[PDB]
Amino acid sequence: VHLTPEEKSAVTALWGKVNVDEVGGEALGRLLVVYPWTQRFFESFGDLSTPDAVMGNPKVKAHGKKVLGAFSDGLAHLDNLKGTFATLSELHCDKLHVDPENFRLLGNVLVCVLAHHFGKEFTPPVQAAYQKVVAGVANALAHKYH
Amino acid sequence: VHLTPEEKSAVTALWGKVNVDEVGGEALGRLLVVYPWTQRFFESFGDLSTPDAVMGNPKVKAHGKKVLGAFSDGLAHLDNLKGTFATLSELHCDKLHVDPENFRLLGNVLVCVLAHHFGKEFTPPVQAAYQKVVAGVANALAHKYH
Amino acid sequence: VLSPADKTNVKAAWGKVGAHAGEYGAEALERMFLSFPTTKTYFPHFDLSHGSAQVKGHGKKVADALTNAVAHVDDMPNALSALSDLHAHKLRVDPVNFKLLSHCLLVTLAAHLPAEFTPAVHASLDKFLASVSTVLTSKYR
Amino acid sequence: VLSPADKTNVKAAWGKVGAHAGEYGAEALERMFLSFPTTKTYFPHFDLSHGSAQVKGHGKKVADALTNAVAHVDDMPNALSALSDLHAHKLRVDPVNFKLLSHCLLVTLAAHLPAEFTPAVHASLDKFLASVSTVLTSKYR
Ligand code: HNI
Ligand code: HNI
Ligand code: HNI
Ligand code: HNI
Repeated sequence: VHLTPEEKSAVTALWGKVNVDEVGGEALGRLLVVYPWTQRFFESFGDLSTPDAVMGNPKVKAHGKKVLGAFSDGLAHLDNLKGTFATLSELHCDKLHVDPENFRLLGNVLVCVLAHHFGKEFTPPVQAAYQKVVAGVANALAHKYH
Repeated sequence: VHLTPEEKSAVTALWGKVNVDEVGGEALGRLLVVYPWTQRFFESFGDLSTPDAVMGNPKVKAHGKKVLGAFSDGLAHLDNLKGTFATLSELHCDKLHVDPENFRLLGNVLVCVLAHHFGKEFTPPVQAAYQKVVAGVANALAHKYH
Repeated sequence: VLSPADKTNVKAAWGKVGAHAGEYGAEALERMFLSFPTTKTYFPHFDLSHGSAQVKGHGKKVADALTNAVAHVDDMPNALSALSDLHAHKLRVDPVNFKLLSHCLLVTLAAHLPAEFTPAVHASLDKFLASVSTVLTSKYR
Repeated sequence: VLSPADKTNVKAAWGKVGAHAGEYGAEALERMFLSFPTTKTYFPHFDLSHGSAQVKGHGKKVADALTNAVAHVDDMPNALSALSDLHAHKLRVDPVNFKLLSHCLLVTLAAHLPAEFTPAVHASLDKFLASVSTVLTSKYR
């Protein structure tokens, strides 16, 4: 599951250029547009009836900031993702009742958003490193389910 | 995975009653019957034309016995499945070129075979312990892929 | 595609199941909750205690839907239309979980059908359950 | 099922890919081999490293098949009939891998189509690639 030192440097380098609040809203929004059954967790967020209604939804945007904020913090602990996300794992299981498959879907959407934003800079090896990361984060968030 | 002492006991107890030869032949055979694209690895085994030919094939039976034999040995390393299957992981990756998804398919077929044989004795908690085992083995065999 | 041979295998197997269907549905759910605990995330509103009457009730609903699917195996998309609507627009269970329940139904049938659970019937049952799952997720997006 | 809007979106986006189809197919394959090394098990006879003539050639074939699918978007099971035969009876790639290539195709399109890869078009492309994948595995058993 682990990245080479070259990959860790690649992840950190690209992430330094990422507006986490913005990419967070974009990623969560695209999750809800591309896989609309994931809207099941966000009835309280209001209008989710169109792609624009989802992407521009202020509550979707706000939650995206929160989610990718936690994701961002975890990038400082690539050697201990399970420990890092243990309490969020427990919370998403016990309180939020979120199927961990959703973490995998979000990871893939985030990779697409990074590709969209960075273009050719999101090279195949940079993608490979980020695939290791999102798989690791999704597995870590899944780890304390019971 | 991490098995509880209670589950480790249940796994070892049921397995003490398993005819590895029959169950191995049955498991590999049903894999080839239920998911027939898996026959792609066994052209040299000869006749795989019909279910009866698959199940009754001597090389299918023999290979099933060998495979389940290694599976059996792995049950002595439940807290270090990745360590014990590391050699076979590299072998299946580099020499045999076997998609690890096949390990998961075989694992589920094996569970069905065990249920078919043991009937009501294959209780829901016993199944849950064996699902941990077959997932752990599949993941261990996949772990050294590159 | 379910072959004519698949359909005969399914009808015969489920015919043997008979009035045990509801029971086997509940057993499959219990096996699923224990073997694949993430599936419990869809039932936080349920009583999941041992022998839960609520789980048993749900097992009967799942089984009755399958019994109807078997009876209309030639035209399952139409027979399961209302249920497919509910799954797509309300329940919204992630598609990966249908494979987990299908597996647990297969294990349940295997444990209760020592004679009927032949390799061929096993294959047909798996195709059938996958086909039902496909219909139930067909309107998701 | 692909909606009228899906088909409009897919035709527009793939049209904008245009002459780059082969290039993008090969890039998607490379992204897949690097991101998901298990997929390399299906190409033991290939040079899989960057600048591979075999991967470039295969990328062209994959892309051309997608172009045909787009041209026959309302009849893909028949337009891709020979190819689905080949996959079911010879190649026999496990179904899980089609999602991996589909994802890498999306990433490739996103990296090359800044203006075109909107959330709605992203959704339509994902549905389209899943539909093609379903056709290619439809004769497996
Ligand atoms: C599709 C569903 C879904 C996904 C994919 C997801 C993915 C993630 C990921 C993946 C990288 C991370 C790091 C993350 C982090 C967080 N989520 Ni998730 N969450 C999801 C559904 C939720 C919901 C629902 C809440 C509560 C929202 C609310 O209404 O307050 C939530 C709340 C949080 C919170 C706030 C905790 C609290 O309220 O105490 C954090 C932090 N999360 N979420
Ligand atoms: C679908 C294909 C497939 C699956 C699911 C599978 C699953 C497994 C599992 C799962 C628990 C185990 C423990 C296992 C163990 C083994 N395999 Ni598998 N293998 C598979 C395809 C092969 C092939 C192919 C060979 C070589 C064939 C031969 O010539 O014997 C093989 C050879 C072996 C050998 C012999 C090694 C040697 O000769 O040095 C062992 C041991 N294995 N295989
Ligand atoms: C893991 C989650 C999950 C899976 C895989 C699944 C798969 C299936 C399958 C697959 C073969 C069938 C035939 C089936 C049938 C049904 N489900 Ni499922 N359901 C699931 C979670 C639910 C939930 C949750 C409900 C709502 C139950 C309630 O009472 O709130 C539900 C409700 C139903 C109902 C009740 C409809 C109604 O009341 O009008 C039927 C019938 N189903 N479900
Ligand atoms: C991970 C493995 C894998 C995947 C996901 C996959 C998915 C796809 C998809 C999905 C959208 C498409 C449109 C597609 C199209 C094609 N593939 Ni794929 N193929 C795959 C592995 C192969 C292999 C292996 C070959 C044989 C290539 C060779 O040259 O030996 C192949 C050959 C082809 C050919 C050449 C046919 C011929 O020679 O007559 C086409 C066209 N394909 N493949």
